[PDB]
Amino acid sequence: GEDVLPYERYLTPAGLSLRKGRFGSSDVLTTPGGITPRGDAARMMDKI
Amino acid sequence: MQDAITAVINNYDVQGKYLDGAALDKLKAYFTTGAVRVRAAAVISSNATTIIKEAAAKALIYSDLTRPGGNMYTTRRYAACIRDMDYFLRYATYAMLAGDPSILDERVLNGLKETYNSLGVPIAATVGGIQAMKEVVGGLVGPDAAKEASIYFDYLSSGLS
Amino acid sequence: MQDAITAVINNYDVQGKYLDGAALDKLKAYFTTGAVRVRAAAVISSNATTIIKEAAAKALIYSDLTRPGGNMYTTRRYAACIRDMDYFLRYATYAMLAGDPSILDERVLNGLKETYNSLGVPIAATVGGIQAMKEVVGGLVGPDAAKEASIYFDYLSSGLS
Amino acid sequence: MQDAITAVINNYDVQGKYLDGAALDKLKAYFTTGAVRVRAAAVISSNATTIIKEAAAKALIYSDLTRPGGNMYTTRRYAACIRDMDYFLRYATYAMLAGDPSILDERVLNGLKETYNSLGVPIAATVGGIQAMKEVVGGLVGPDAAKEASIYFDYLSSGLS
Amino acid sequence: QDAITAVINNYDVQGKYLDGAALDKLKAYFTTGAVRVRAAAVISSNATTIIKEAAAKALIYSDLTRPGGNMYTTRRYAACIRDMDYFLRYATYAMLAGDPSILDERVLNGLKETYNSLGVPIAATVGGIQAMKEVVGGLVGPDAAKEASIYFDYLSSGL
Amino acid sequence: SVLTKAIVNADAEARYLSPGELDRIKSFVASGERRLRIAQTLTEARERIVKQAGDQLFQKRPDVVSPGGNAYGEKMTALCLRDLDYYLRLVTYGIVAGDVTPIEEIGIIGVKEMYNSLQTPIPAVAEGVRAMKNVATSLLSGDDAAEAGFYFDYLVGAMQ
Amino acid sequence: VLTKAIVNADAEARYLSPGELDRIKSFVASGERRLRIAQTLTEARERIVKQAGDQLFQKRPDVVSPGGNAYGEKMTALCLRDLDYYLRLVTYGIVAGDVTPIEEIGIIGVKEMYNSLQTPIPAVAEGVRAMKNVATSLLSGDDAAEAGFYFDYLVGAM
Amino acid sequence: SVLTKAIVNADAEARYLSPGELDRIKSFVASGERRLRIAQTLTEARERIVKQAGDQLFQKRPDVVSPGGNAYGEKMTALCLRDLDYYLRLVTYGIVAGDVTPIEEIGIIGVKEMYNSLQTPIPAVAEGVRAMKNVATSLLSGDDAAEAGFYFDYLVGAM
Amino acid sequence: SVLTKAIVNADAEARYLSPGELDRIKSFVASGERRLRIAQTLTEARERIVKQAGDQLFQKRPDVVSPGGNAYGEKMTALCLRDLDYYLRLVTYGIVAGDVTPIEEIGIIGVKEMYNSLQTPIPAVAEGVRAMKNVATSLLSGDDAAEAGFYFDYLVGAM
Amino acid sequence: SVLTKAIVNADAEARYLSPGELDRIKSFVASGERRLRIAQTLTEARERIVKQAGDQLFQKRPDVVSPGGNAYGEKMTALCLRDLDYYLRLVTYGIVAGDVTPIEEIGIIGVKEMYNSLQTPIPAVAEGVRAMKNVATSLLSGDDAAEAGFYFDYLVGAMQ
Ligand SMILES: *[C@H](C)[C@H]1/C(=C/c2[nH]c(/C=C3N=C(/C=C4\NC(=O)C(CC)=C4C)C(C)=C\3CCC(=O)O)c(CCC(=O)O)c2C)NC(=O)[C@@H]1C
Ligand SMILES: *[C@H](C)[C@H]1/C(=C/c2[nH]c(/C=C3N=C(/C=C4\NC(=O)C(CC)=C4C)C(C)=C\3CCC(=O)O)c(CCC(=O)O)c2C)NC(=O)[C@@H]1C
Ligand SMILES: *[C@H](C)[C@H]1/C(=C/c2[nH]c(/C=C3N=C(/C=C4\NC(=O)C(CC)=C4C)C(C)=C\3CCC(=O)O)c(CCC(=O)O)c2C)NC(=O)[C@@H]1C
Ligand SMILES: *[C@H](C)[C@H]1/C(=C/c2[nH]c(/C=C3N=C(/C=C4\NC(=O)C(CC)=C4C)C(C)=C\3CCC(=O)O)c(CCC(=O)O)c2C)NC(=O)[C@@H]1C
Repeated sequence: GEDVLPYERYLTPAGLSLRKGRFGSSDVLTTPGGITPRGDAARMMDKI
Repeated sequence: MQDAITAVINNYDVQGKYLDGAALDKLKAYFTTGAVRVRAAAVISSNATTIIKEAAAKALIYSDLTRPGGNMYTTRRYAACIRDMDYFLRYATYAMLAGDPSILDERVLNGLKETYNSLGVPIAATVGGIQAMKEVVGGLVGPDAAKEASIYFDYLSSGLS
Repeated sequence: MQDAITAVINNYDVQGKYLDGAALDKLKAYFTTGAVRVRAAAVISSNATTIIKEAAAKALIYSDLTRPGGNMYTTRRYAACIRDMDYFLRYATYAMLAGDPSILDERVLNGLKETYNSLGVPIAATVGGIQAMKEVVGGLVGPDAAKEASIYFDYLSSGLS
Repeated sequence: MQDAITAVINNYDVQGKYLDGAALDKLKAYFTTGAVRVRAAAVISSNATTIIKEAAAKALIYSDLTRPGGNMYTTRRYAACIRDMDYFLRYATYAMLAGDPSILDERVLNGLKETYNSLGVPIAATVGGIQAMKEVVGGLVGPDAAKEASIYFDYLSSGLS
Repeated sequence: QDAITAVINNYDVQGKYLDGAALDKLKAYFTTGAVRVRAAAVISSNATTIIKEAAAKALIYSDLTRPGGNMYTTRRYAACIRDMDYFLRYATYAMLAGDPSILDERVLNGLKETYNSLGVPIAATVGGIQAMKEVVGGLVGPDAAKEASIYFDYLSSGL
Repeated sequence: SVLTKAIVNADAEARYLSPGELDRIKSFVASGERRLRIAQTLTEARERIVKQAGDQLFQKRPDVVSPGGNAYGEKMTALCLRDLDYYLRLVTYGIVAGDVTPIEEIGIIGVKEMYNSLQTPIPAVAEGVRAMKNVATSLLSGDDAAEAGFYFDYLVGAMQ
Repeated sequence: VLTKAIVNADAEARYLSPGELDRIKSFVASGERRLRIAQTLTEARERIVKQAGDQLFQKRPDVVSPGGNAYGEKMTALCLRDLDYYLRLVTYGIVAGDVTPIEEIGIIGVKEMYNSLQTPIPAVAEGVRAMKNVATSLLSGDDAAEAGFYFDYLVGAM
Repeated sequence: SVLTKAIVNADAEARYLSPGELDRIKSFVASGERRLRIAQTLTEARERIVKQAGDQLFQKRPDVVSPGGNAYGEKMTALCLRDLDYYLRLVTYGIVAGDVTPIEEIGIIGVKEMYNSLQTPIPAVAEGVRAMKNVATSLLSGDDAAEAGFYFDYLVGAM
Repeated sequence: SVLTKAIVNADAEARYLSPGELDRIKSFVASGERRLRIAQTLTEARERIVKQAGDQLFQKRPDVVSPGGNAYGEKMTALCLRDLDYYLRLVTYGIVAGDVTPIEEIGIIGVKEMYNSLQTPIPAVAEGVRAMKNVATSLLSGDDAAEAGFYFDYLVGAM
Repeated sequence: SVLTKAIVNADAEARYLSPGELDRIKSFVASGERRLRIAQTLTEARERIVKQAGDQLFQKRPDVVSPGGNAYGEKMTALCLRDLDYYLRLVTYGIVAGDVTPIEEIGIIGVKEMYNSLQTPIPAVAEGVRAMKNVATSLLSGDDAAEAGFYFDYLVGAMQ
């Protein structure tokens, strides 16, 4: 628009994996309506 | 993209053949189906916001996804997910009018898996959402339209999975 | 492949230099670390099945992946994923003994990203699994060994991503 | 990028937990270290040109690299190498202030190995230069600051190698 | 620029090192500073109301707002109140700074020409600025008002 | 956070941190200990703040907790309170960070869109945040309250 | 410092934040102390320059040698005058609380000016470092730290 | 190296390292420090070993340094000595590695072909290596010499 | 499915489909309608089949749902039942296909490896499938039951 | 503690501490640093020791965590684990003290009566303590384990 100088608007998926992927995905990729035991054992110790 | 009319034309053009009665019959077949399709498309456009709402309620929301640590947690992610849902709906509507699945391949399906994997978006949940939208859409459009609508939704689902 | 001892030798050979004290010191450093590494390797081999189990429990299983339409859905795919996990573990153990990351590059790392992208295996999830294995391994090996073990796991993770 | 304060916040946010004393302690630790870090950063900025000069003198110059047929031969290549050295120094300083290694991963470390391999720049020599800079920096910053500074330099070195 | 820098610049052209007399001028500014900060906080909190009151005094219930007037249509109305906000924000900046220069550099320069091309009425705008000044004077209180008034008047004279 | 912002500006300019920028970092680290206490106070009083704010909101807006209204019913009312709790947690994060950025990414971007799909009224949500601010201000000391107020105000400004 | 805060606000198009305002308040309180620090250096100015000059000439024999730029009475005076200029700028900086005053007068186009003169830039930097050491000794420790920052900036700039 | 060899066998079998294999690695790391000293000794004596061996070789084979012979002339004689030096460097590398593999890759594969193109007699080269062994053995202590001998013998066998 | 198998054999031989092969296809298409009904029956009774089989299994094997056992706890017990449901769905797929191949790809390849990592006992899983068969048999008519039995037996054999 | 015991005997006799008594005190102070480390180890591993022991106990005694059994239900199971945790804390106290007396006052006197009112089976409790011992022994080095074992054995002996 004549006053802003260009900046990086978009990037490709592989470019995005380069920057963020080191160390991969943190998370378990939770799903709706899944039976999961995750967190249960901690909750029991917190209770005890 | 391609549509049924253009598909016939393209097949003839590679042959170099002038349009013939057999070709005309295929075109005629599409023209009869067309009126139904247009009605279905108008229904979907008017109810688009609700369709997304209902589908999300059925699968996405009130779930671990929305809870902290879930992919759809935070406002930004929630908004992104519903935006994606809208895309799928709009493209399926386009495909239904066209009568061809090609547009889905050229715009939606191409590189989606890779994008999602980098993002960490869960594909199976997304597929679930698409299936939910299909069910809601089926009701609104009515039975004759539903069959046509369902194939495009299923095509998207199969591509993602 | 290459190992720490051979790496020093190769660097000297390209220079054409006879081995010198500075070079000898690097070799000596490796020799002290060696005993620890051997102990760590034996620990990992014995507990390999459990390490994989624990890591899967931490990241892979009880997820969208295992749910229908997920990459690790179906017995065949599940088995494949745990086979890949075992590969990573075995190679990391090899690298730890060697004291050099090269074997990982030559066997595991080269072409894996491309293979995975064609397959549609999610790289970030795989990386997550590798990181999980690292954590489990760290416990079993004990602290001195853990630092050494961690670098190779991290190397794999960085390569894949 | 991320900083220590934000890292704590983010970890809690995914859990959905309100900030707790253990979390507070980590934050408090950072706050004490902060003042030292700011002083160190100012020292590095003022002496940056010299730091690079000294490090180059220790490793890069008076070597085959600078001699014809070496990677850093020709003015253009020499200038490029010292520019790269400056980058590493500036980013390490940023990381030290931040208290987090993430910025290094996001900007410097991503794709560097691949770039260098295509260019034919020697990684081990580069690593050597980084280590040399660390030693020089350690002197100027003083002992308390040096420990903090060293970790980021080591992080860069590990990434490249 | 600012009062402190103004003193510095005057000394720099002379080439003189800073002296007690110069220090006294700086000290004078420092005493005024506390008052200014209080005034600025008052203005920021009441900014929306200040604009509302000033508009009520001059802009609204007028031909401007009626069809065929400059401030007719929502777009134009919104523009006019945005301009009013600019004047207020910059005056606040100037008051903290203790110097009118910022007004000249950002607000005042080229405004007349812009307004003439747009067909915005300058006299009405000036009226609005004066109205804002009166409202501001009340809120800030007397000591602050004198300081605040000069910057408002400066804007008005420029326009 | 303050520090992230400074680093980012430097990186864009491709320069080492400016003295002025460094000074702001120094100020922030000194402020941090005070900030931590303010955050701690709100965390401890979190349960009461939410409860009091909720009641105020429901009095201010009968409709939301009415058969027509979104909030009506136990399940729905819980969700409304959960939302208020979320925003409070975000505010605490903000205070320690010294910037609204942490708050902004988690809560303010796409908020309109999310609530519009839900059909929750945005102004009511804003009122609830305002209510929480008033409760929080009372527990906080005056200077502490002013700091906390800024973050609360931002939220209210973001949501309309 | 005040100018800096205003400028950031204007970019954001917002009124100054309370936190930003508080920093301004702190600065105005600090100013009186800052003035004293500046006053101290001004009084010791003549000696600081002289001592620094000697140190520089010892560190760099070449500059005051027949080949060197500094060599000869006229040239040596000019070199000392330059050191004096930089000291004056530093004092201005301390009172301002920002490097901007220093920066405009001394650090922009400095490379170009000295290259035309043919004066070696590193030697100039050493002279500033030398001045810092002398100045630090006269200043009290906390005062010295404040002064050091401005001195360091100059060295970094050059 | 010993370790590289063990890893490679395991990878081919696609199994974790066997206990026996691990034990050999342990033994090697213990031996290494002694091996380093043996290598260091030879490196220091390198210049003299080459010189002495060269003389012995030329006495053993007058022909090589004769107008017909390949070695004859200063340039050629230097090259022959350079070759002896190369082989000694390789032997030192071998001792530290604990395996002939490092030696083998650099020096023993394609050696016949290279020398046949050069027309250098392979048996004479072998004699030179034998000569170097004898000199090296004398400087080394008996047990050290035995270790060094194995690597020297391998070279002689290879050519 | 039957048809895929026939086509694949033809393609290997690089010939058009043999008359005998064609006849088998004809028989299969006639059988299909009956097969569809059998599958439909089991789908409708799916919920009860799983429930009944689960109870039988738990009675037969107390240990699996015991503190030591894998199945123990609500979460775990649900997962065990989910697995039984999965196998039932596979069986229905098999009946319509007329072949075990659909069943085999989804459920029987890598099953050992998966369960060994989980540490689930394979024999217990087999018992559950046997239990499901008995329940399914009762609801089905005798001839229908025999058809269904084959697929159930295959699963039991596979595990 | 050993020191308390010595002082008490002296006070009864109305005499200054005997050289023999003093010698025992000297031995104890030398031992203490080693004892502190042993205690520290168990404290760090406390959470895991309790968890592992609980599982073992429940495997050994299915009945206790069964509808009839006392331990059955989440609330009850937590209480059973809390009891195990209590006994572990007592054991650590014992090790630092160098005598069972601290353990004995808090845990072993009236234990039968308390559990009989509760109707908790005493033998099951003993098994749990035995289980904890085995876990604790594994983490401890052999000589450390022997020291820890004595205290664990005492508890088991006390409760039957
Ligand atoms: C001589 C007229 C002036 C002078 C020279 C000088 N050079 C160095 C060191 C180096 N010189 C180079 C320059 C080049 N390398 C290249 O690739 C090219 C183009 C092909 C050039 C011209 C290099 C690389 C070095 C670094 C060391 C090395 O050679 O590897 C020095 C020493 C620097 C030091 O302080 O160590 C000097 C003195 N110096 C003068 O003042 C003369 C006027
Ligand atoms: C009525 C539905 C609600 C209501 C209205 C209300 N409006 C005003 C004052 C003004 N409204 C306008 C609006 C317009 N100007 C335009 O150019 C357009 C588009 C073409 C519109 C819609 C304006 C400019 C004014 C200012 C008055 C003027 O003409 O100068 C008021 C008066 C407020 C006051 O006294 O300050 C009111 C009450 N208010 C309600 O509560 C109703 C729900
Ligand atoms: C309370 C003042 C108002 C209110 C709230 C309300 N919310 C929901 C449902 C949800 N709200 C959220 C919001 C968030 N999720 C996030 O990630 C963030 C940022 C951290 C927020 C703020 C979400 C995700 C949901 C969706 C359901 C879910 O829990 O997954 C409801 C009920 C759902 C519905 O509308 O049917 C309500 C009632 N309602 C009001 O009217 C109050 C003004
Ligand atoms: C029940 C008869 C037995 C039993 C089952 C059991 N399974 C799990 C966990 C999983 N089982 C599966 C199995 C499948 N996934 C597939 O893709 C297929 C084919 C379609 C099957 C059969 C999977 C993937 C899991 C992993 C968890 C997940 O869902 O992500 C458990 C619990 C696992 C654990 O050990 O924690 C159990 C208990 N266990 C028994 O003892 C019964 C005899």
